[PDB]
Amino acid sequence: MTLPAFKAYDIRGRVPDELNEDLARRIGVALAAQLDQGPVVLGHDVRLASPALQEALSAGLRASGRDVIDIGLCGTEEVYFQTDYLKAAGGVMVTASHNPMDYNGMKLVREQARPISSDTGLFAIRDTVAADTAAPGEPTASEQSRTDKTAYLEHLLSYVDRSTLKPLKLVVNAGNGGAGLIVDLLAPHLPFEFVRVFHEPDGNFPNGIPNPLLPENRDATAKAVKDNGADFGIAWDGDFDRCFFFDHTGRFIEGYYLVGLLAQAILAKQPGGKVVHDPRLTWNTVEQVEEAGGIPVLCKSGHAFIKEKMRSENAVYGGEMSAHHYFREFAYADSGMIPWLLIAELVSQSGRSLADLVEARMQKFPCSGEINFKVADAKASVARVMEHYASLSPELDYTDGISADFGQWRFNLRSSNTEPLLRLNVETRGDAALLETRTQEISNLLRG
Ligand SMILES: O=P(O)(O)O[C@H]1O[C@H](CO)[C@@H](O)[C@H](O)[C@@H]1O
Ligand SMILES: [Mg+2]
Repeated sequence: MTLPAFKAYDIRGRVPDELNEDLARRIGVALAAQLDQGPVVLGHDVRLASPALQEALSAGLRASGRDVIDIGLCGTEEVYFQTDYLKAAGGVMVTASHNPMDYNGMKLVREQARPISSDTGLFAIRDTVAADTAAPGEPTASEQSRTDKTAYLEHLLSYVDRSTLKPLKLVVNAGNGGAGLIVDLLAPHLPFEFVRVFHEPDGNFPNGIPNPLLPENRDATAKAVKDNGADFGIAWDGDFDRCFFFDHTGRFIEGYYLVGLLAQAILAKQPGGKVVHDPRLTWNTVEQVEEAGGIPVLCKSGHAFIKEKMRSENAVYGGEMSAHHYFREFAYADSGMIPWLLIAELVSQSGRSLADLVEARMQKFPCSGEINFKVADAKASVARVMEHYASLSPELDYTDGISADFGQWRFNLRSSNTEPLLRLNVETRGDAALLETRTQEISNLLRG
């Protein structure tokens, strides 16, 4: 047995048996040993248990001679921004994301908010913690509280020309996570008319744990949009590093289409830039990026792959279909705030609704949505799919699972690196009927 809470990208488990204040304190001790010189930024989400896990992190860190910058209740992206902006040695965000009520977790970064993942420190942290039986030392460094968000808010606003913004009517749905705080601090500097839904942070989640992808949660933002004649609606996950868009009809916009949209928005800022994208769904992104004068860069999905690739390529923007958007100027980190500011600016400047901006693209490259299969034998199931399609001679690429291009349609089939699952994505060249028959044909094969 190894500590179950240590995953590929972060730490998450049930408190107290998979994650607790003792483990959190040991993690702080262990993280001090893994970072270069400098202070460590700490932050936490709205969960009731999160501050105590932060305080243990801080105690272990300061017992190890690390100055601690407590930035308080915040979104994950604030930890990334402050870690990089303040030139810290690293940062930890205590966040349970959309795990159950009795779960919590941490996301860890080193200098310039570079991810710490299982193969880049996180398992080395785990191994140290698992063998650490030492007595907790006492503090030999200080903790300072740094709640000023001015630098962060100014950074967010710098992505748009505020004189070109229109008084759009925007539904905002923090899901009782933490996004409402940042919306409200931005609001005085924006002309938008906000319709606030599930706005107050409440770690008891009276309206459900924040997760806009679940249909009942999706419909609350949809309803608010349609009922209020909003221009569009934005919903966030709890630590708001993910945002989700609803057009003026209340229709949720599948994340695939936000990648090409945001890339076109950004490439009008940065001519000729590179855009990193994942291989699950591609054709639209590639065409929208080239059409906007940029260069698309294919990259294995997963935030740490995306971020490393953006760095090596100097890519201005990176987008994943699963509602993750990374920005070079934002320390190559993801933000749940930059994207909607960019979209609001695009609608304001173009005179086009969010619906119109994506409508033709969704018709031209219709996609299945990511479809998950839990199966008895992932390898055997994947082979059953590949054998069935072999006689059609698809063009195959193994960048991230299997990508098979048949000409008028393609799919990607992946093993998740964060769950024991197979994940299917299918798209076609403007053919809804071929999309359905091929999705069902593949689905039946995987379920075989
Ligand atoms: O499909 P996987 O392996 O479970 O990866 C998912 O989690 C990553 C990190 O959040 C994301 O970066 C991925 O894009 C995806 O959301
Ligand atoms: Mg999140």
